[PDB]
Amino acid sequence: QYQVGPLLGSGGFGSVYSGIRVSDNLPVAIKHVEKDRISDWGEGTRVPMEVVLLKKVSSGFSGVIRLLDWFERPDSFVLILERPEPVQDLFDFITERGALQEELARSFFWQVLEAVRHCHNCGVLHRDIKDENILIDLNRGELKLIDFGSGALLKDTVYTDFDGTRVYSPPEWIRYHRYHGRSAAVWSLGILLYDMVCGDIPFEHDEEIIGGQVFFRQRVSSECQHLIRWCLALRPSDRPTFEEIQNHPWMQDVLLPQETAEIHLH
Amino acid sequence: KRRRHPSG
Ligand SMILES: CC(=O)c1cccc(-c2cnc3ccc(NCC4CC4)nn23)c1
Repeated sequence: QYQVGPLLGSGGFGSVYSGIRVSDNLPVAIKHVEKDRISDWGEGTRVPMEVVLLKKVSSGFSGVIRLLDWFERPDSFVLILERPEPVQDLFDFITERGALQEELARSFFWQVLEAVRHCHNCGVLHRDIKDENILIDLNRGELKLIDFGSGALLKDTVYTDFDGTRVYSPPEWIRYHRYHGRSAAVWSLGILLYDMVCGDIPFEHDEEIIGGQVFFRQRVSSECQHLIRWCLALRPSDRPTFEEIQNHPWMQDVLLPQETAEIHLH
Repeated sequence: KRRRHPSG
């Protein structure tokens, strides 16, 4: 049913292959995870949490890569996901282009915010928002979220577990092993926005994360600096809500994805 | 200077 192409990559998320659905030559990605390697399960039977979360968010169009099907094997699960073509991850786009023009960062950041809102509306917290987990559809100018292997159901009580990326993790996790979902998401969004307009993440060490001194290494507008600094407030309750982010003055007059592809990607 | 950071 799927014709397996080359390996795209592997790591903590499993092994991901290019593929085509035989039935109609639709490009897919085929993702293998061994059961021993999975820690977070969910409710068919016990599936990995990624499957539960993907099903919660894969209905309707969105900026989330959609789960098309999945299979259990004796030692592993196999997930079939959409694959845009052609396609570059945001980490590599940034490495190759350096700091992004503000117009482009705004278009990308806006799309990520809409995707994360979608997930939260569906009851899903991603918990590993970072450039490596965002794909760009280079023709359509559309961003897509991937890798829900560290996610959870969204809740209003405290989380005391975390297996996302530490340099995107908020000070309250580093100091207390405690965070709330939305406020931790907003922190990760601050890290991401900085990454886009400066060309790399602001903090590498625990001490920098909790110190919360933001130093700008590139020329960034005052309005953009203000938004980033707000997302990166040390106190969780001082961070903006998604509405406050999207209403921020830096976020006005966003390009449409087709305009973004035409001006910046084509 | 710029690198990926694996989860976990
Ligand atoms: C790179 C690519 O085309 C693609 C397309 C659809 C889904 C995914 C996917 C889904 N979950 C993950 C988790 C990690 C991941 N890594 C980025 C590329 C190296 C595999 N990709 N990925 C990748």
